[PDB]
Amino acid sequence: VSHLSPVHFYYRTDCDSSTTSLCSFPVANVSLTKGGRDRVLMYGQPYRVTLELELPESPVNQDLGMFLVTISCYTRGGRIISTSSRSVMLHYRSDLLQMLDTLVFSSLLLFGFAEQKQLLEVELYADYRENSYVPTTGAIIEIHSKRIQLYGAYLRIHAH
Amino acid sequence: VSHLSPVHFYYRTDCDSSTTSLCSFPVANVSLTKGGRDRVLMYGQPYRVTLELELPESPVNQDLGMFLVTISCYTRGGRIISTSSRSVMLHYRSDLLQMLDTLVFSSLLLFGFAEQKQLLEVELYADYRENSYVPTTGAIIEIHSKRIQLYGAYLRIHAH
Amino acid sequence: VSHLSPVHFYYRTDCDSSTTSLCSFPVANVSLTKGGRDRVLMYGQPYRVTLELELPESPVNQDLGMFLVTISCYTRGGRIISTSSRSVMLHYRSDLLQMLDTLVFSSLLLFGFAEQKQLLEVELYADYRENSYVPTTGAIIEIHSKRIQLYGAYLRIHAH
Amino acid sequence: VSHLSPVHFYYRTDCDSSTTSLCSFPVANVSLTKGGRDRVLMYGQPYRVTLELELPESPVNQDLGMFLVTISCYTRGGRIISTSSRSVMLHYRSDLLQMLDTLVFSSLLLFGFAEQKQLLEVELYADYRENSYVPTTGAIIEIHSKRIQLYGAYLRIHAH
Amino acid sequence: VSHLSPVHFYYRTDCDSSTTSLCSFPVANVSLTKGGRDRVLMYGQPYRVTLELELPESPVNQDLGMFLVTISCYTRGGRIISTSSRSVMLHYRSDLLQMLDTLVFSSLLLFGFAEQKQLLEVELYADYRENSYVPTTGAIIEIHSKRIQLYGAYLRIHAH
Amino acid sequence: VSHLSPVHFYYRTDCDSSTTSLCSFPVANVSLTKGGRDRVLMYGQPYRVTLELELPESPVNQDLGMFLVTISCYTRGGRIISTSSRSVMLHYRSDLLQMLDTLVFSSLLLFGFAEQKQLLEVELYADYRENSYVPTTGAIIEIHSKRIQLYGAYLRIHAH
Amino acid sequence: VSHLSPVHFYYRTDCDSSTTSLCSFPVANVSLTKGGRDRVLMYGQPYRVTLELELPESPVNQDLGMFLVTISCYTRGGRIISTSSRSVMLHYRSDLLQMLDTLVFSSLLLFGFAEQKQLLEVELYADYRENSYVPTTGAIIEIHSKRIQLYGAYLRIHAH
Amino acid sequence: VSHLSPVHFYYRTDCDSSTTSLCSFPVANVSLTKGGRDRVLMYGQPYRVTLELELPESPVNQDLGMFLVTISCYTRGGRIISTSSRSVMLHYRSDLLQMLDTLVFSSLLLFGFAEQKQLLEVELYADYRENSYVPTTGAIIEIHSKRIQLYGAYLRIHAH
Amino acid sequence: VSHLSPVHFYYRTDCDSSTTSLCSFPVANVSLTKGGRDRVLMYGQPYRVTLELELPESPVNQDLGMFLVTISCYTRGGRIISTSSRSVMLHYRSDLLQMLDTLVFSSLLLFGFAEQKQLLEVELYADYRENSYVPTTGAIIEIHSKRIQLYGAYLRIHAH
Amino acid sequence: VSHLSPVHFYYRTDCDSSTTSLCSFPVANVSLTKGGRDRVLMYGQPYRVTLELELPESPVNQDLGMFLVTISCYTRGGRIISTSSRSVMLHYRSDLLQMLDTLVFSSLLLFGFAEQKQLLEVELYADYRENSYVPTTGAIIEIHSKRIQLYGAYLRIHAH
Amino acid sequence: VSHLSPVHFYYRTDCDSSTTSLCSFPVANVSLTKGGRDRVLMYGQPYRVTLELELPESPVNQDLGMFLVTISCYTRGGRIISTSSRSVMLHYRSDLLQMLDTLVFSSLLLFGFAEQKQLLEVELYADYRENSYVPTTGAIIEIHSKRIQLYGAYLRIHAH
Ligand SMILES: *[C@@H]1O[C@H](CO)[C@@H](O[C@@H]2O[C@H](CO)[C@@H](O)[C@H](O)[C@H]2NC(C)=O)[C@H](O)[C@H]1NC(C)=O
Ligand SMILES: *[C@@H]1O[C@H](CO)[C@@H](O[C@@H]2O[C@H](CO)[C@@H](O)[C@H](O)[C@H]2NC(C)=O)[C@H](O)[C@H]1NC(C)=O
Ligand SMILES: *[C@@H]1O[C@H](CO)[C@@H](O[C@@H]2O[C@H](CO)[C@@H](O)[C@H](O)[C@H]2NC(C)=O)[C@H](O)[C@H]1NC(C)=O
Ligand SMILES: *[C@@H]1O[C@H](CO)[C@@H](O[C@@H]2O[C@H](CO)[C@@H](O)[C@H](O)[C@H]2NC(C)=O)[C@H](O)[C@H]1NC(C)=O
Ligand SMILES: *[C@@H]1O[C@H](CO)[C@@H](O[C@@H]2O[C@H](CO)[C@@H](O)[C@H](O)[C@H]2NC(C)=O)[C@H](O)[C@H]1NC(C)=O
Ligand SMILES: *[C@@H]1O[C@H](CO)[C@@H](O[C@@H]2O[C@H](CO)[C@@H](O)[C@H](O)[C@H]2NC(C)=O)[C@H](O)[C@H]1NC(C)=O
Ligand SMILES: *[C@@H]1O[C@H](CO)[C@@H](O[C@@H]2O[C@H](CO)[C@@H](O)[C@H](O)[C@H]2NC(C)=O)[C@H](O)[C@H]1NC(C)=O
Ligand SMILES: *[C@@H]1O[C@H](CO)[C@@H](O[C@@H]2O[C@H](CO)[C@@H](O)[C@H](O)[C@H]2NC(C)=O)[C@H](O)[C@H]1NC(C)=O
Ligand SMILES: *[C@@H]1O[C@H](CO)[C@@H](O[C@@H]2O[C@H](CO)[C@@H](O)[C@H](O)[C@H]2NC(C)=O)[C@H](O)[C@H]1NC(C)=O
Ligand SMILES: *[C@@H]1O[C@H](CO)[C@@H](O[C@@H]2O[C@H](CO)[C@@H](O)[C@H](O)[C@H]2NC(C)=O)[C@H](O)[C@H]1NC(C)=O
Repeated sequence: VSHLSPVHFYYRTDCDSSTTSLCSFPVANVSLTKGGRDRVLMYGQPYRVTLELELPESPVNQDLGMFLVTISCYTRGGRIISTSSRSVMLHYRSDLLQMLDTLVFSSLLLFGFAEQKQLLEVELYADYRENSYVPTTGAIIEIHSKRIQLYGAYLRIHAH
Repeated sequence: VSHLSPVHFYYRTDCDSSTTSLCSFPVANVSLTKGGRDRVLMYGQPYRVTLELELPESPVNQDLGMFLVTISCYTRGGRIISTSSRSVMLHYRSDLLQMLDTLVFSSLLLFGFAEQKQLLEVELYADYRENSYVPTTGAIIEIHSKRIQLYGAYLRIHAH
Repeated sequence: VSHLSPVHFYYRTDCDSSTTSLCSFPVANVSLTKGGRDRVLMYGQPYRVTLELELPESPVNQDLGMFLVTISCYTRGGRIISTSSRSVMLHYRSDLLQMLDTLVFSSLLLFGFAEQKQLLEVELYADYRENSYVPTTGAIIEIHSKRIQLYGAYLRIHAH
Repeated sequence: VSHLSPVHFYYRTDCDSSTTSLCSFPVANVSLTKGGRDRVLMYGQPYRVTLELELPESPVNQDLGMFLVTISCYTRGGRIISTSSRSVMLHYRSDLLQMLDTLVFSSLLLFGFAEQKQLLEVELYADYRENSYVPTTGAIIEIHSKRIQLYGAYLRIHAH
Repeated sequence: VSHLSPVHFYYRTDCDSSTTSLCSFPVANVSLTKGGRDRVLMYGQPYRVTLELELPESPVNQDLGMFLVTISCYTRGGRIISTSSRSVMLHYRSDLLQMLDTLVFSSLLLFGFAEQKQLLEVELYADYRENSYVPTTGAIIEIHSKRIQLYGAYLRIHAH
Repeated sequence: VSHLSPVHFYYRTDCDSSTTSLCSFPVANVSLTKGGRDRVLMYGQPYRVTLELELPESPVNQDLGMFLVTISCYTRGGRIISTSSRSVMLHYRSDLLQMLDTLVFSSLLLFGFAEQKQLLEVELYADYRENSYVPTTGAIIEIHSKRIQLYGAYLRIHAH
Repeated sequence: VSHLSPVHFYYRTDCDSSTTSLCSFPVANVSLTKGGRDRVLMYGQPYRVTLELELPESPVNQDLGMFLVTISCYTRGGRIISTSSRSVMLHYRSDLLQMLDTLVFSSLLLFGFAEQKQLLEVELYADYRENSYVPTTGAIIEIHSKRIQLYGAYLRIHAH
Repeated sequence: VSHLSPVHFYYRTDCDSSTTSLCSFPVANVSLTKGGRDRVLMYGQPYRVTLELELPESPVNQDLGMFLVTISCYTRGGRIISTSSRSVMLHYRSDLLQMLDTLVFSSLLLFGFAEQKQLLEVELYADYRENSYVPTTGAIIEIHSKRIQLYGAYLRIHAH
Repeated sequence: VSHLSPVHFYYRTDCDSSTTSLCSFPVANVSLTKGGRDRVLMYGQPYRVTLELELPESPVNQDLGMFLVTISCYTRGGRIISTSSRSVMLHYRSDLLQMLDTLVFSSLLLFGFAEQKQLLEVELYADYRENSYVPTTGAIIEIHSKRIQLYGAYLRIHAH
Repeated sequence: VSHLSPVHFYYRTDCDSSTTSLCSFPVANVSLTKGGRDRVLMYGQPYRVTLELELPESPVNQDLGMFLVTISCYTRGGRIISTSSRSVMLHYRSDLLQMLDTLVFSSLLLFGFAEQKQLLEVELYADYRENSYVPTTGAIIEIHSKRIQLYGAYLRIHAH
Repeated sequence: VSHLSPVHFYYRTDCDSSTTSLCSFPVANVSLTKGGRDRVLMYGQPYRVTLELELPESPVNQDLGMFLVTISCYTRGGRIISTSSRSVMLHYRSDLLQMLDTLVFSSLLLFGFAEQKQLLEVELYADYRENSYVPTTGAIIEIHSKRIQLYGAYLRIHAH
């Protein structure tokens, strides 16, 4: 099986008034290993995490070329065990094809069904292991772009 | 059951004349635990608060990418017991689809029925508890964007 | 029953020539408790005041995002007894829907019937009381925006 | 009955060449209590003055948001007895409705009948009295906007 | 009966080259009490002078909002006996109505009949008297706007 | 009878290169009292001079609002006997009416007949006399605008 | 009879590179009294010279408002006997009439016949005499505008 | 046979907020010679590596003219054995042909099939050898353009 | 008879890079009196030289208003015998007539026949003589405009 | 026979971020005389090398007027034996003809066949010889333009 | 007979990055008198060289007004024997005629036949001789414009 867990971002906005950009890089503590012993296995069949990220097709969202989502797993304390990084790219469409998309699919979009989202999927620990039997408590995921608009984020951990 | 309570914002505007933006971050004391003992339970079935927020599709409102709504529960005095934060995103639509929306639904919008609102819903204490039996008097909710246009706000506290 | 009373604004304009904005915040002494003893009751059924405010759909009027209307009740002298504040928002419409509004309703608007007004209503003492039996003489209502265009204002005090 | 009296404005224009604006605030001595004893009564049925003001729909006239017309009644010498103030607003119309107005009513406007005026009416001593039996000689009415275009002005004093 | 008399303006233009404006305020000595004793009567039926002024609808002429025409009557020497002042306003029309005016009335305007003039009429001594039996020789009429285009001017003195 | 006489202007152009304007005010000595005794009479029936001036409808010519044509009659030497001044105005037409004028009258204008001139006529010694029997030799006529385009000028002296 | 003589202009262009304008005023020695005694008569029937000048309707040529062509007759040496001056004006046409001119007359202009010239004619010694019997050798004609485009020039001397 | 291996880029973004460009050159450690002895052969049939690179037709992506992808093979430690370099060019199309491409292929692109990618292929060790029998552990591939948008990258090693 | 001779221009271009203009005035030694005694006659029937100049209707070529072509005949050494000067003007056409010219004559211009040239002809020694019997070797012709585009030039010497 | 050999360019890009241009001139070592004795002959039938260069019709590529491709043959060491240079020009087309090209050939271009390339061919050793019997190892070819977009390059050496 | 010989230009481009212009004047050594005695004759029938130059109709090519191609023949060493110079002009066409040219001839231009070239021909030694019997080795031809786009150049030497 494979249980997900929601990701909730935050960022400070201590600084002054901007135009549209944020003030810092959006980080997120995700949490895992809840009160029951149902977590990443001791030496299980190896894991394939994917950060199922969500994006709308804003014009602003469209401009940003690439942004790398990193990760770091912590164990007990401020104790990193493994890091990674994956660049990712918002999946491009032309302008004429967006006009034909919002004109052909005008029957679905005007009634709630399958709204204009473009949900990504970026795997970043293909064949993950948990060595030396120190338990992985959670992760600190972090995207490095001050100008990004995203609804929410899921984190699939998955077996094989 | 689940009773709501209205949220009334305020902000200072002590400063000089702006273009369209506000002068500070819109905060709000909500109030709870009224004269009858009908409040957040002692150790009840756990709570799921949602801040049902209201937004119109202004152009100005549309530009702002993300804004994080925070919360802080106070007990007796200036005594925080729990905080949180959720980023949230105004739900995007394209311009051609807005033209088709205000052209197809021209029979409903010109007669009061289901006007151009885009009411959000952002849960921020999924499975809330009230530990150590100090009573929660109310909350101080606060959105961190000086440029935001919103009608009103409800605060569902809800059981399971 | 429920008697209203008209509100007449004023503001100084001592300063130099502006473009369109005013010179100070529009305040207004409303007056109550006239020569007969027909005023806010001693311990009556509690009151629900609404400041029925009037606005035209100017472009200028449309730009302003939010503005908070405050209130302060005075008793005898410069003696405040209760204050409040409510932010309020001019009720948004798109531009294409305004073109369809002034095109579909061209039979009513060209003959005086139901002209292009957008009268607000903002309650600000839902369940008002008059405690310690000091009489409320009137109110000082005040909107905090130097750039606002409004015809007039009524003040419903209402029973239950 | 109710007799009116015409109002004739003046203002100095001592200053240099402007673009379109005036040089000072348009004041006007109106005059009353003529050679026969037909004036504001001693203790009559109380009065309701209205300053029936006249305005054309210039673009320039349209921009100005609000302007407060004041008043001051003088008795014998430079002796004020009563003052007031009323803000007033030029009654708004959209641009598309002005095009439909000057297109639908093209049969009346091209032959003199009911030309493009927008005559206001602003009451400013609803239930006026004349106390202590010092006679009111006239009034000094005054509008506080250097940029205003108006044909003429009548001053209804009216009984009940 | 009522005899008129033509008014001939002048102004200095001593100053340097302007764009379109004049150099000073257009004044005019009108003259009266010619070689026969046919002038303003000793104690006649009282007079109502009107300065029938002439204006074309030039764009430059159209911009100017208000201008006050004054007057001063002289007796024998530089001896004023009476002054006045009346603001006056060029009678407004919209642009679409000017297009319909020069399109509908294309049969009259292209053959000399009733050309595009907009002759004003501004009364400024309604019920004029000539007291103390010092004879009024003439008048010095004067309009206070450096940017005005006008053909000519008549001065009706009229009986009752 | 009434004999005319042509007027020939001149002006210096000593100064540097301009855009379109002239360098000084266009003056003109006209001449009269030729070798035969046929001139302004001794005490004749009084005269009415008109300076029949000629103007084309150039855009540059059209902008100029008013210009005053003066006059001065000289007798023997540099000896003025009488002066005057008349403001005058180029007779206005709109742009749409000029398009209809050059479109409707396209049969006359393309073959020489009645070309696009706008000849003025400005009387400036209505009931002229020649007192003290010093003979009037001629006149010095002069228009005060550095930016004016005119073909020629006739000077009617006329009897009654 | 009446013999003409061609006029050939020249001007220095010593100065630096301009945009379109010339460098000095175009002067021209014309020459007369050739090897046979056929010149301006001793006391002949008086002469009427006209400088038949030639102009194309270039836009640059069209802008220039007025320009005065002068003249000076020389006798033997640098010895002026008579001068004059005539202002002259390029004969105006509108733009719509130029479009109709080059559209209606498209059959003549595309085959050489009567090309787009606008030849002037300006008389400048109407009733010329040759007094004191000093012979007039020729003339120095001169137009005072640095920005003028002209093909050629004839000089009619003519009898009566 | 021929096994591929995925390439994952990274780059620092330590620097401040840019417009669209990156902060450094995108490098990538690829890895090879896994836990089984299936790697580049000792003296095998020689190899032909191709870096199958992926690009979308973004306007930003389209501007960049050429960019050289380099390579360096490392053995054991920071020990380069072989380098290369190949310039490469995004395969050009005109704008009218892109409009015809997204109009003709509108049936395939609106349903997921064969989306607007332009996957390159650039061979850079045509006839590769592994001399002196020091094993090649992996490669450090690197493209030298700070402004490039690319999804992913495969690295074919291939036999003959 | 009348023999021509080709003219070959030159000019230095020593100076730096310009936009379109040349660097000096285009001069040309033409040559005459070849090895046979066939040149300008001793006292022949007098000559009429014309410099048949060639011009294309380039926009740049079209702007230049006038340019004077001079001449100087040399005899033996640097020995001028006669000079002249003629201003000349490129023969004007309007823009609408150029569109009708290149549209009506589209059958001739697209096949080589009578291409868009505008060959001038400017006579500059009408009735030329060769006095004192010093032989004229050739001429130095010279046009004074740094911005001129011309193909070639012929020089007709012609008898009568 | 005639064997070709591929050319692989490189250039440094050490410098900072440009707009579109490169950082240095694109040079290339080509290599020849491989492990078998099949190279440029001792005294063979003479050679005709052509550098078959490849170019796309970018707008950017189109602007560059001329660029000279040079060459230098090296023998053993840094030892040049022969150099050359040929300017070359991208083969021009108009814009309307490019629109007709990508519209008429829309059946071939949308399916891979004969894509929008413009492959040049520039011979630069027509009748090449290899004198003094020092062997030519290869060549260093080099194009001198920092702003050029090219896919690849072949180098035909060819016999006769 | 008449043999030609190809001309190969070169120019330095040592200087920095330009926009489109070159860095120096394009010179070219042409070469003649090859290994067989077939060159310019001793005293042959005289020669007529033409430099058949090649030009495309770029917009850039079109702007340049005139450019002079020079020549210099060298004999043995740096020893000039004869020089010349001819200005030349790119043969003008209008823009509307270029649109009709690339529209009418769309059948020839889209298939390779007679592409958009405008090959010049400029003779520069009409009746060339080779005096004093020093042999002419070749020529150094040179065009003086830094902004010129040309494919190639032939040099006809021709007999009579
Ligand atoms: C993000 O990670 C965790 C989970 O939210 C938190 O870190 C805590 O750090 C202390 C440090 O001594 C340790 O007890 C644990 O690592 C965490 N606490 C608990 C109770 O698990 C914190 O929210 C964030 N940490 C950082 C470093 O940002
Ligand atoms: C928002 O929260 C409450 C409710 O409106 C108010 O805070 C009061 O703070 C005093 C401090 O001693 C305490 O008595 C209670 O916490 C509150 N008073 C009552 C009567 O409950 C106040 O309006 C706001 N407080 C802050 C800190 O902003
Ligand atoms: C607005 O409120 C009242 C009503 O118009 C006025 O205030 C007066 O203040 C004096 C101060 O001593 C007191 O007698 C009463 O409070 C008011 N007077 C009366 C007769 O009721 C005044 O107009 C305004 N006051 C302020 C403070 O702005
Ligand atoms: C406006 O009001 C009146 C009426 O026009 C005038 O004021 C006069 O002031 C003197 C001062 O002593 C008094 O006699 C009366 O108040 C007025 N005169 C008469 C004859 O009634 C004057 O025109 C204006 N006054 C001011 C102050 O502006
Ligand atoms: C314009 O007026 C006259 C006519 O052209 C000229 O003035 C002359 O002035 C002298 C001065 O003594 C007098 O003899 C006459 O007034 C005029 N001369 C003759 C012969 O009549 C002159 O052209 C101009 N005068 C001025 C002052 O501008
Ligand atoms: C223009 O006028 C004449 C004719 O072209 C020339 O002037 C000569 O001036 C000398 C001066 O002593 C006199 O002999 C004659 O007036 C003229 N010469 C002859 C032979 O007639 C000259 O070309 C020009 N003069 C000026 C002053 O510009
Ligand atoms: C990229 O290459 C390798 C593989 O990711 C890593 O380099 C390591 O460098 C150390 C240096 O002593 C050596 O042990 C090996 O070369 C590599 N380590 C292992 C375990 O193989 C590193 O990630 C990157 N190296 C550089 C220089 O960027
Ligand atoms: C233009 O004119 C001639 C012909 O091309 C040349 O001038 C030579 O000048 C010398 C000076 O002593 C004289 O022998 C002759 O006038 C000319 N030479 C011959 C052989 O005729 C020269 O090309 C040019 N001259 C100038 C002054 O520009
Ligand atoms: C380009 O040319 C060659 C071939 O790639 C290389 O030059 C080497 O230079 C050394 C110098 O002593 C000599 O051994 C040979 O000329 C070349 N080496 C071999 C093994 O042939 C080098 O790549 C480049 N050279 C230059 C000068 O850029
Ligand atoms: C252009 O002309 C020739 C041919 O290409 C070359 O000039 C050489 O100059 C030397 C100088 O002593 C002489 O031997 C000959 O004039 C030429 N050499 C040979 C072998 O003929 C050179 O290429 C160029 N010369 C100049 C001056 O640019």
